[PDB]
Amino acid sequence: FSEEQTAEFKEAFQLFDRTGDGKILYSQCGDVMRALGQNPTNAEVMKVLGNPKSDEMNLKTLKFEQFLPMMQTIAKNKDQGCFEDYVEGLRVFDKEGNGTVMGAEIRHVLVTLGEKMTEEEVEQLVAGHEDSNGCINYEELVRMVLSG
Amino acid sequence: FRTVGQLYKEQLTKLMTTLRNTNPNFVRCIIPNHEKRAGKLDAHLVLEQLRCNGVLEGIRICRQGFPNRIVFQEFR
Amino acid sequence: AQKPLSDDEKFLFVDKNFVNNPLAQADWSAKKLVWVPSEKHGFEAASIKEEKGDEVTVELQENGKKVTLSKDDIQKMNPPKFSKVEDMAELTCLNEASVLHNLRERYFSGLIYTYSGLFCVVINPYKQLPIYSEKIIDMYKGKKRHEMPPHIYAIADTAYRSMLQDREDQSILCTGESGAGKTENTKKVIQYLAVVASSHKGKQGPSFSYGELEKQLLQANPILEAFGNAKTVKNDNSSRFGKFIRINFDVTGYIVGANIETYLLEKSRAIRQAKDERTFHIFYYL
Amino acid sequence: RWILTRVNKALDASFLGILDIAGFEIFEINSFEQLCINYTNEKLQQLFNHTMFILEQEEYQREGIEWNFIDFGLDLQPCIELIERPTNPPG
Amino acid sequence: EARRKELEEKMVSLLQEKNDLQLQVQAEQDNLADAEERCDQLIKNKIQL
Amino acid sequence: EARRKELEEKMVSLLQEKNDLQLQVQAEQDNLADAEERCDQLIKNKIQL
Repeated sequence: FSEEQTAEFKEAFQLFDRTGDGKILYSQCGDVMRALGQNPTNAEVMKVLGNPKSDEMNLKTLKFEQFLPMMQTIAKNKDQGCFEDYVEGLRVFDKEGNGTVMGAEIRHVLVTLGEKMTEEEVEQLVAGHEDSNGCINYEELVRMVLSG
Repeated sequence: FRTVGQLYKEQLTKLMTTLRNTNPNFVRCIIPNHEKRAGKLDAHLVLEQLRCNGVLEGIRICRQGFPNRIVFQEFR
Repeated sequence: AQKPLSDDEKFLFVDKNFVNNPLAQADWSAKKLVWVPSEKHGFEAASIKEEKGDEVTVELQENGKKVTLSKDDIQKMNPPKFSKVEDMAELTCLNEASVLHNLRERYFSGLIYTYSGLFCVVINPYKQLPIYSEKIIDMYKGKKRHEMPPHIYAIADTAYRSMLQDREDQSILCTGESGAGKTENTKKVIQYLAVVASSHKGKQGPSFSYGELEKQLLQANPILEAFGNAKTVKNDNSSRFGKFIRINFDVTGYIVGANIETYLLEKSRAIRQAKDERTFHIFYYL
Repeated sequence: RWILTRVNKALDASFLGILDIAGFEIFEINSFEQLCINYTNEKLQQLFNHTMFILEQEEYQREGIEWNFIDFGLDLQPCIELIERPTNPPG
Repeated sequence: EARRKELEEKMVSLLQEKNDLQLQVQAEQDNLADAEERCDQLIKNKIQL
Repeated sequence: EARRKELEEKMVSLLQEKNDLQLQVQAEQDNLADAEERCDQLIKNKIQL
């Protein structure tokens, strides 16, 4: 990364502290990273954190040359998707095959699959991209997730 | 005046037609003893109800058959 | 086969982890082992000694009793390999000796509701079965039926999931005779959705914060069981009204409605109950 | 009749119907009360038979899931039509 | 905002009642026909009687 | 404030629709009144016959 954007990252680190000495909680790693032009899966991060459970996930600490290498060690990346991948991967609620997507079910997948979203996380991604019957045009729901 | 039982039919059809609009789930309840009791089974008493409730045959349908349902197009 | 079970799980799923041994597999050499009629055991294993076609001098491998018995009596044996399984399916010899064998022993193994497919053959214990708790809710909570197994609950989350996917409405219907726990397996469907389908107020044994209406879903029934429930010679908490129940789910899927409907109040007793019977509970309470 | 409707008054797209039958009541003195009980009870074996066999296959057939229809000689409707049916020879 | 978002949902509740009303329409037209066939019978049996 | 009123007009529609069904219900129970009556009449009629 250039020193420029890394300075912005130095701040996005610096802000997020606890005892006042260059110390970020493991928890915050992916989220800060996400804002920093990245969407690293919890599974991706968990690899480069060393499999904590909720306890030491909440308790263990990062510092900047643990954070910034992690950022990088995901950032140069492998599979990360595009429109064509995500129209199929968001035709993912087509109910008959309809070019529009299932309202409750888009919420449920988000609770029910891998990286279990809260109710909160589910509703926010979905809401108001359905119609009266609760059909979501995914062809657009795709671009919404893929840019913003 | 119009009877209890015929008004009961004017409700029976409200019980039991809704039931043929509704997909069933079953609770196939046997009695282990005719003595009210906790824990008491009888070896012939259950065996009777294994025939009366139709178990041999009730097997040869849903033994082949599915507990879980959940919509496939969503599942794809 | 699967994750082995707790005290509560043990009553949810059968003890799926069955085992294997050389002796019963060496003994196979006695291929003339057949099951034979009995009052005391239902059936026991004996062996064909001399085949008269329609008779055989069969001999018990218990008492050693030579009993010349007919081919049509002698019910070809089933090895322990299929023992007391999760469904009433997997027994190779679908036979009298063995269908019996899988349900007789299944209630008695604690495991009342028996998957015979979807429909679960239930034998009313008249007991506080441990399989109703917020362990058995928050584990059963909207959950995947691998770990959510043969139970009035199990079918009730099959119902709760499918309905909302398929949009075909759902009924849960108990069967069988007096005091066979229709009365309860109902109030379990009630105990299921009360913290299953409903909205987590933010968010063990029975101790937990139920939702507002979902609390009332439980509390609906003890009101009715004061005003309509009466001892009999058979059941001391008998229901002196029979009823239909309904759990109306919304668009997104939570419990909106709970519709219990009465047909026949067995009012006749309210004056004069027979020997060893009680009227409606509330009287005695008041 | 007052009470159960004040109960439902507080309790009430899909629904889940459940059936607590004051049920299969073979006492000695079985009056009318006990008959029409053992009637819906009779119907309810015939609901299993009409469901896990037929309508469970017809929930399978509302779908077209691979289902071979299997019937077993368990239709009870004559014992119901005996208790139920108004005209022709009455029930 | 607040009226709008709500009108939407209450209509789905009127849809719950909507099906059930046709279910009763189905039933009352059954009951009627039950009664007509019974009356049709009693009229024609009156004649024969 | 105008989008809301479009949905309000639409509500009243579904309310009317609930009402043609609930009117047909009220047609069919009175249809059935004359029906039930006729039978119980032709039953008394039959008893004498």
